[PDB]
Amino acid sequence: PVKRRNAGRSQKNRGHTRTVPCTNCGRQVAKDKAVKRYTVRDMVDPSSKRDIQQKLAFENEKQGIPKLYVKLQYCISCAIHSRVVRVRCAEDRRIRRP
Amino acid sequence: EVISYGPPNVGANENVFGVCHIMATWNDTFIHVTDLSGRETLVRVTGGMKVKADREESSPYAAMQAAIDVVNRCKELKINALHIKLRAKGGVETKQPGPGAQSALRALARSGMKIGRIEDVTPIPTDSTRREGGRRGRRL
Amino acid sequence: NTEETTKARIMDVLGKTGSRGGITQVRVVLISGKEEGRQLIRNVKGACRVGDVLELMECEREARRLR
Amino acid sequence: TQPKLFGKWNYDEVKIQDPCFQNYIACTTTKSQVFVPHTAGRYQVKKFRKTQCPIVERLIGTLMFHGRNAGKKALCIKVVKNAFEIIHLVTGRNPLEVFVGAVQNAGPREDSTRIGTAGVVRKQAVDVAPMRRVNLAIYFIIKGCRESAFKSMRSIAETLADEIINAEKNNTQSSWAIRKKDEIEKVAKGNR
Amino acid sequence: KKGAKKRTIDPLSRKEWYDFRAPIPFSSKSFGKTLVTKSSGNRIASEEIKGRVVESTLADLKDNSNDKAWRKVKLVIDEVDGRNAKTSFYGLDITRDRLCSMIRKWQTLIEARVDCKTNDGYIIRVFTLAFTKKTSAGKQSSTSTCYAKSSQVRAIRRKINTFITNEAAKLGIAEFSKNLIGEDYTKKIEKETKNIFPLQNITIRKVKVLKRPKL
Ligand SMILES: [Mg+2]
Ligand SMILES: [Mg+2]
Ligand SMILES: [Zn+2]
Repeated sequence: PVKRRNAGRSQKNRGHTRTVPCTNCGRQVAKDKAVKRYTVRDMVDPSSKRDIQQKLAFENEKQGIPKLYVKLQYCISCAIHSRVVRVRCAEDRRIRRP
Repeated sequence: EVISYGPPNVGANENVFGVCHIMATWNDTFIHVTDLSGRETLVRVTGGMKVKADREESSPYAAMQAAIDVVNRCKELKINALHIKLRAKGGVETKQPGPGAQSALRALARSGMKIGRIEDVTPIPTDSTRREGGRRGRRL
Repeated sequence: NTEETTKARIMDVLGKTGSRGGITQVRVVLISGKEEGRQLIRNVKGACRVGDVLELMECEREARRLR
Repeated sequence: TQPKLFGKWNYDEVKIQDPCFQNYIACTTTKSQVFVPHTAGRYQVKKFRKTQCPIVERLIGTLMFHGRNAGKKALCIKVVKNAFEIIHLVTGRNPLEVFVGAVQNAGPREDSTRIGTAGVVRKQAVDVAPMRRVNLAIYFIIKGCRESAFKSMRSIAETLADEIINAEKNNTQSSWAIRKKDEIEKVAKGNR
Repeated sequence: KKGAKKRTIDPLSRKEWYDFRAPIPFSSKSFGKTLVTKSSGNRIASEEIKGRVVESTLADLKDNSNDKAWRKVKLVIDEVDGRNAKTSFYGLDITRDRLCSMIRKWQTLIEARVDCKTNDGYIIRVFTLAFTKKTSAGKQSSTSTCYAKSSQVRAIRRKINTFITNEAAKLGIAEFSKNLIGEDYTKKIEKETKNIFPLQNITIRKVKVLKRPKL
């Protein structure tokens, strides 16, 4: 029978959508389908920043360390296994942004 | 006494600048220091020069040693401040910094070193070219 | 045998780790010559209360997790 | 008046300089100052009672530990008394101020936790606790005594005596105890 | 003890030092130092460093320079005055902090490429970065759309580039560079643009010296 309405993807008008490589397996996945979560990563762990702030050098505009920018793109296959998105129950499958 | 080579100019209020390039792969880590023009290499310490097992050629430990190893060499170049250009085989590879990344920096700061500006220079492409593996990629 | 044994005491007992379900994670405060005051989150093994004192043979550490 | 140990060993003859061991040892208490190391106490009941145990009672306990041969404190209190006389006749020091030091030295400060993932046996850096540290120290000390003590005319009160001494010295060539104390840290310093 | 090393003949022996300096509107100071290998008859001391290139963050003016420390200026050693490295303009840019910085997923992104002509006998390429601005208090959500009909987009390109080709035809590289780094053009573009569609975070992403005559 049928499991989803969007079958995991958002292709709603067009017949074909660009394919993209998986951040983790390298596998090819259609853009719309594949998981995404472009995150604002930080250069150093918590208590570890303070250590670099005191031994820091250049001016101090209070702008600290540049934060890392990671544009994340997972294919289902590994996205799951990678703790990202856990198999959700029946009616919770339609919930968006919990 | 010692015959340093840093330009003829001291001063506990005169900062010296050295551009430290750091590439952090999931296999190996690099730490480089060079003129702010980057055309004359000074210090070059990689995790490989720091351990025996090829798997550890990355490590947080290898980053400490390769890091502290450079700082010593640097006080001798008479340089105290370092600009950081951080990367990670951007190309068509996990544009994410390795592990021996936050480890290397941390070591430079602790072992004294002053830190100039900090950039991220992982080469992000506009297009792309058929990645590692193909169609399905590393499976297992 | 010339070691840098910086004595540090337990600030807060975080949680338990290592599915070996026996290791303990703890937040420390130092008291030694080198630095002092610096706080670290180290991993113990064995009986430990709040406020004990532990000889760290490597202040450059502090692994961590809480999930 | 002050109740000396075995009738001839002032307790106040020692002090715990390091803060670590201060609460994880017995010399320090008024209640601890005992003539005999036998208290048939009720330690090992709450989850830290062991502390309040007069350090030597602990030694005696850990000492009567080999199966068939052991299980009788009566005797063990002896093997420990003679051993104290013998330690004294060599360094003429308050043998508690010896055994005590040994306890502080023979305890590894670092160990490795075996954390294996799918066949591979990995390890990490772990800092050894105080209670655990003392426990290991004594367990270790005694552990060794039996080592040589076996088919030897050398007696436990002698083996043990000879041990508690070097164990205080850190003599890495004369203390099966401190050997591990070092190795455990070394190997551990490798896995870390 | 038995060491594992011992210093015998440093490699950085035959090394001469120099100072980074570029007039234009940047401080007289000698920010940072370079390094080179002594002369050797064939090798000419201060003469290999000709096509040298330095990337510098704005700390090339003492004032409000520490603030605007994201414009990566690239300079070429153009001449050397004994122990000093003189430099002219080569390139102008930005960094990941800023670039990835202004990038939200509910607005539009515009880019304008331009080939300018300066009376100095200099050819440039200037990249512009434009972003659409909201105007309704609604913090850009999945519900807020700040897109700008592709017709309006190019409408701006056409306008932006056209403004800059005229701006260059009337300036000296010394003036242009000075202006490019300054919020002068941010305001001007903002003026022509609010006519087509109100923008935000406007920037001159990058500038490349295409062909610089050496009259
Ligand atoms: Mg189709
Ligand atoms: Mg709208
Ligand atoms: Zn995958």
